[PDB]
Amino acid sequence: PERPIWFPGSTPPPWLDGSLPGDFGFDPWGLGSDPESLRWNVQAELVHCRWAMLGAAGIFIPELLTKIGILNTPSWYTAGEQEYFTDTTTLFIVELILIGWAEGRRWADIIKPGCVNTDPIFPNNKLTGTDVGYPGGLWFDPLGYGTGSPEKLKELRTKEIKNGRLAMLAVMGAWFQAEYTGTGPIDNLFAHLADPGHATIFR
Amino acid sequence: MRDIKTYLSVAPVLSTLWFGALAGLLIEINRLFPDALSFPFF
Amino acid sequence: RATWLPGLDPPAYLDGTLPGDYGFDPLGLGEQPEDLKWYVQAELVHCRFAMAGVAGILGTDLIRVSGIGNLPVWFEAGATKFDFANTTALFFVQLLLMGFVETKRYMDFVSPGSQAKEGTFLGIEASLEGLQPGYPGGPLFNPMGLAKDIENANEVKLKEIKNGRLAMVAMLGFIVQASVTHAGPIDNLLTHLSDPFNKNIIHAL
Amino acid sequence: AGLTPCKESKAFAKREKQSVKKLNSSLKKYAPDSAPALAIQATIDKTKRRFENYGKFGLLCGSDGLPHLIVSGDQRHWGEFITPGVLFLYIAGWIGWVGRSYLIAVSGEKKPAMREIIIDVELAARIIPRGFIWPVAAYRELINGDLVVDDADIGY
Ligand code: CLA
Ligand code: CLA
Ligand SMILES: CC(/C=C/C=C(C)/C=C/[C@@]12O[C@]1(C)C[C@@H](O)CC2(C)C)=C\C=C\C=C(C)\C=C\C=C(C)\C=C\[C@@]12O[C@]1(C)C[C@@H](O)CC2(C)C
Ligand SMILES: CC(/C=C/C=C(C)/C=C/[C@@]12O[C@]1(C)C[C@@H](O)CC2(C)C)=C\C=C\C=C(C)\C=C\C=C(C)\C=C\[C@@]12O[C@]1(C)C[C@@H](O)CC2(C)C
Ligand SMILES: CC1=C[C@H](O)CC(C)(C)[C@H]1/C=C/C(C)=C/C=C/C(C)=C/C=C/C=C(C)/C=C/C=C(C)/C=C/C1=C(C)C[C@H](O)CC1(C)C
Ligand SMILES: CC1=C(/C=C/C(C)=C/C=C/C(C)=C\C=C\C=C(C)\C=C\C=C(C)\C=C\C2=C(C)CCCC2(C)C)C(C)(C)CCC1
Repeated sequence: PERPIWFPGSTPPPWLDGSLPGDFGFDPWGLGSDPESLRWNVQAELVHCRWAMLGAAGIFIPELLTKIGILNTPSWYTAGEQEYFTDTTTLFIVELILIGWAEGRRWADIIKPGCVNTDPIFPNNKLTGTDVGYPGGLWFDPLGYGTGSPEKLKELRTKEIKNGRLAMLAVMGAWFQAEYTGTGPIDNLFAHLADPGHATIFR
Repeated sequence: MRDIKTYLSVAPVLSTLWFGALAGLLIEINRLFPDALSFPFF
Repeated sequence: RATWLPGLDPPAYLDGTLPGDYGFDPLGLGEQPEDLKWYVQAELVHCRFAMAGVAGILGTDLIRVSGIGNLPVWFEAGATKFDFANTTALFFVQLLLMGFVETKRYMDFVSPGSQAKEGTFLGIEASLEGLQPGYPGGPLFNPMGLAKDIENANEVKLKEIKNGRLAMVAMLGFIVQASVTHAGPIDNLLTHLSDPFNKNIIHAL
Repeated sequence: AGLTPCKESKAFAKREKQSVKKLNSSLKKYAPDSAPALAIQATIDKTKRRFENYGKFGLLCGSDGLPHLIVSGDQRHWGEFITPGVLFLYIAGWIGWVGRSYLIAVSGEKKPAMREIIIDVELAARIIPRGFIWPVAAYRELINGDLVVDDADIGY
């Protein structure tokens, strides 16, 4: 209730009550006004939090380490065009299959919780998670780290979304910067460090 | 949220969405296989 | 119950007595008994023709390429000729006996057992029924009478189903494979095994 | 019926010659590299490959240099009418068979009026693929005698 709100002193929507991790009462348009869409959208925000987190790691870390002389990674922007040990198309096809397997099973768990967590081949490999979107198990919790008391996971999960939100902005940061500036993200950092009051969007 | 989906499901709104998709599909096919006076596959 | 789609529940009518009941009929194609009862045989007759059919396509091209024997491609077999075989008459001939055997099977499902009480002698006993519509084993159709009709029928038919279901798919492969590659099926395998990441349907197009 | 093949008809190869010359007439007025000169050139190639495909797939041309269709069923020409025709009839039933399933599906409700002006999208999604196998499904209905009714027509 008295949890911090995005807009202090405003009245948060009723369907947001602070239970979920990262609920700062932010939903002006009420996309999660009804419970069901909220449930789906919770997943939507969750996975988007993880992909960008790798993408932020995928863009910034190599470009940083190649800006200094340690490695050779090219720009993420033209990363797709590069020619690797085979054609791009088949790798994308191979990516279509394998991801579709996890994006298939994950789909089953979403529409029907708890009906997917046992290994189809070696049935003693059952997964341990109970919350939808938190698979648990030895593959995805090699030491646990998710099986704890509340007010800790709520802290931890909020430490998972609040970072993910930080990623999704950053990668779209690297997105638009590469388009209307001619260089990588780190250059856009440095040219902003030499003359902070001059070198900005306003060139 | 429910009321928005219901409105989007009323007949006229589906029609433009459905036909619009249909128009896009036919235009694409004619862009890739133009003139198309016969069906010369078999 | 280990359906085809782990999360999805199987439909209510595919209870499971039919061998190979992997709860799979999405389009609502079997929600009437008389429908479903007549559909099972189709899968049984199709699969059996599709089990031998692939082997005839497969084995013949395998022996020819290696060099043990020589035969035309199954694609090229339709125009083959040796002697005294007008493709006209053969069609009529094959239509005759197949017409004979197909119908008497059809009369069996239409009327069980109304096929082995007649005048013509010496054979009026075996062609009664196998006691299971799609399995007409008799002491002529199972000359090595080696069935108990109940127990293995759950555990052995399930082999013949999953055998056939695979075989029907495989034949569909060659038809499309020959339709695009213009070549033999093993040739398709031999070509792809050469450079798999460059010999693929993406390159075939 | 005397329709010579288009790959042979000199009249066909005349129409191809004029329409190319007519376009090349409209081209020698712009810059040799401006946007109009490219769009004109694009249509020029599209034309030549149009005529070639008509002189390749066995279309028969009359004395007008124009293709003529043989819809008589001579299976030397199956892709002109018969093959596209069967392609339509497959589609047309799919539209027909799906729509029938829906009306029957929503028929048993409190007021079928509301579920047709406000279409149920989910129910129409689990029915949209059942039109993939309409020839099989319908032909069984006809045999089983549920494709039609007999003398109970209005009301119920
Ligand atoms: C983590 C987010 C993040 C960060 C650190 C930066 C940082 C920077 N951006 Mg950038 N950007 C971002 C997101 C971000 N951006 C997003 C989401 C977009 C898409 C709209 C852009 C689009 C963009 C363009 C088109 C340009 C920059 C440029 C720059 C540099 C100079 C600042 C400027 O003029 O842009 C001002 C930035 C904006 C108008 C968009 C910022 C949008 C974010 C979401 C606002 C909130 C930032 C966030 C709260 C900061 C977190 C605090 C702390 C962690 C630092 C600077 C290094 C410029 C450059 O190259 O300088 C030479 C430039 O031309 N950015
Ligand atoms: C499911 C849709 C459907 C079906 C199966 C039929 C079936 C039939 N109609 Mg028909 N009809 C329909 C809709 C339909 N109608 C609608 C919406 C109209 C108003 C324009 C008509 C107007 C109409 C006339 C005027 C005539 C028929 C006739 C006939 C019969 C002969 C077929 C024919 O001539 O087609 C006629 C085809 C049309 C007129 C084309 C319009 C049909 C549209 C394009 C289909 C609509 C499908 C629906 C919107 C999709 C629902 C999807 C769902 C998932 C939401 C046949 C019983 C004829 C008859 O009596 O013959 C015995 C006849 O004279 N109908
Ligand atoms: C920002 C974003 C979504 C933002 C959503 C917003 C703001 C919505 C806000 C609202 O809805 C709420 C909250 C409440 C409503 O009442 C109000 C509004 C305001 C309407 C998603 C980004 C999501 C960003 C993602 C998922 C980034 C993924 C990165 C990936 C996949 C990896 C890519 C790479 O592989 C390539 C492409 C090339 C390699 O070289 C490099 C790497 C980086 C490795
Ligand atoms: C019979 C068959 C093939 C038999 C082959 C034969 C005789 C080959 C003969 C020859 O080679 C030889 C021997 C020698 C050559 O010299 C001569 C020829 C003639 C060349 C294949 C069947 C092939 C049949 C196939 C592949 C059928 C596939 C059906 C599918 C996938 C349907 C799925 C669904 O219906 C369900 C299951 C449930 C629904 O709810 C959902 C949907 C999807 C609608
Ligand atoms: C924009 C821009 C622009 C300019 O140009 C420049 C700049 C400024 C630089 C930029 C910025 C950026 C940013 C902000 C970024 C951020 C990022 C992030 C956050 C990431 C994360 C990210 C995140 C991440 C990775 C995460 C990760 C995680 C992990 C791995 C985990 C793991 C695990 C698990 C499962 C569990 C188990 O039991 C154990 C473990 C093993 C532990
Ligand atoms: C071969 C040919 C030809 C001819 C043709 C003809 C002559 C035909 C006839 C036809 C006819 C004479 C027909 C009749 C019919 C009748 C009826 C009676 C029908 C019915 C149908 C129905 C009933 C259907 C229904 C349905 C379905 C199934 C699908 C859709 C939906 C519905 C429900 C509608 C020509 C020369 C052109 C050309 C060449 C080819």
